[PDB]
Amino acid sequence: QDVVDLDFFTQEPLHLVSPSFLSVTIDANLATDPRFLILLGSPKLRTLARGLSPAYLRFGGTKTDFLIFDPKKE
Amino acid sequence: KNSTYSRSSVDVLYTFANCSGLDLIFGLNALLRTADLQWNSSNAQLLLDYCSSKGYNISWELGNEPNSFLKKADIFINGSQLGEDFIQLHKLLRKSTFKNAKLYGPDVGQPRRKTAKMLKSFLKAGGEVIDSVTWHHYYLNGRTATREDFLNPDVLDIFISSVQKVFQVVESTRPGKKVWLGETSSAYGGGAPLLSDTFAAGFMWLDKLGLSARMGIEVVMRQVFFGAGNYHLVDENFDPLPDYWLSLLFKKLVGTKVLMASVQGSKRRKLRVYLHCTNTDNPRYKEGDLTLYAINLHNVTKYLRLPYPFSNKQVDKYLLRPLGPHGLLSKSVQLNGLTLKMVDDQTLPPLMEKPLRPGSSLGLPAFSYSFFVIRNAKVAACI
Ligand SMILES: *[C@@H]1O[C@H](CO)[C@@H](O)[C@H](O)[C@H]1NC(C)=O
Ligand SMILES: O=C(O)[C@H]1CNCC(O)(O)[C@@H]1O
Ligand SMILES: [Cl-]
Repeated sequence: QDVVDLDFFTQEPLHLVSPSFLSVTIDANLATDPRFLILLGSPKLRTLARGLSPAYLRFGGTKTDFLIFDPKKE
Repeated sequence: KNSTYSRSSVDVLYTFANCSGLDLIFGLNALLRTADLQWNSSNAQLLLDYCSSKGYNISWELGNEPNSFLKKADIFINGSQLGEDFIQLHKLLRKSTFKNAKLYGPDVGQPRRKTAKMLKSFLKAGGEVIDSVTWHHYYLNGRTATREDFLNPDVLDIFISSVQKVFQVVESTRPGKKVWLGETSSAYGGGAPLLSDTFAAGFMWLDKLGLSARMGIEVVMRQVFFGAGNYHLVDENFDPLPDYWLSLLFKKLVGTKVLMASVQGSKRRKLRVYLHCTNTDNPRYKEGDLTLYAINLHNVTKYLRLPYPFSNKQVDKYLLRPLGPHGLLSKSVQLNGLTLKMVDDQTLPPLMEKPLRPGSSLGLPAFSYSFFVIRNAKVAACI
């Protein structure tokens, strides 16, 4: 038999996740790609990102702790 | 190795998030240390000043996987000190125009990386100033992961213990603090080639979302939207992979109110079921509607029976299966037998339901996952 019975609990919310529950990252390592400007400039990539709104975008990863901000650099 | 980034680099990232309707969280460098191994906030002060001048709405983290700092940079920062460092950063943000921004941390690895003492001492020290506790999870090593690992309910089930161990630390130090998976995917080391980027990746991704929601995780941050690692949602040609389509369908159908479903069969763990209120920002559905999602890791079709009193309702199926010839190793996916592709570079396709005949069992093919919206469920918890 390949038939399965489901039990449901429906009395009350057990949890309330954020509307941004399904969020995404960009690895800090991508900022070391020479093409970084071209890539995140992509209207195509923006269409795909908009599809996942609302969401957090976390920028971070191993490289987080090996990046230094230069207000002089172009 | 150390590397610098420009005002331009910040502007590109900010504009990507802004124009995409996403909320940017920026990881600050936590290895900038004084002689005393206090956090040096001067570089971060430059960055906060620049983002201020621009009117940038940004939230913050400090450090990534601090447990690894000895391994990665021959610097050991105990959790008490990192907690002290989050307190300095919080005072900075309060003394800036980012006064109302959020601060998350500490982005520790999963319990298996023996991170309990670091997270506990961190929360004792700095827990008062963080808006959520962030931790990371991967099931597998990308270099050794196999196709069977991605289909193994025993692999999926380990995540449950990881989450219980994180809650045990948090309950003991900052009970009621929100817990976030700040960085998570299938396989560390950049993902598993032809596994992390295929239809096969979706079993781990949809199960992690289901268990995360069921167990009280508020936010799950997928490694990565786009980048070099095979666990990217979008590949190097800017083409959406099966996990992108899964993620979009999840967003359209699944609401914020988490409920529970379970299989009456006493075993397998092969048929995995999750239940939320339907997303009501979705215009086809109404207050009270339920969204069931299910994974079938059996090698045959299984037929799900809805319990009383939902067993005569109209149900919309949203069944995901790979487009051939590569089966579970495919990078292309079909929704109810129609291939999911962008209509063009500006336009996503409709996500077309398949209405089922009322009172039918829910058919879930072998090695497949599906959403089912129970229409007119009239669930008062979802009203
Ligand atoms: C399912 O797996 C079993 C192993 O228990 C195997 O012997 C059987 O032939 C498989 N069935 C199908 C439909 O592939
Ligand atoms: O794939 C991995 O091993 C991850 C682990 N966490 C840090 C990271 O996100 O930078 C890395 O890419
Ligand atoms: Cl990357």
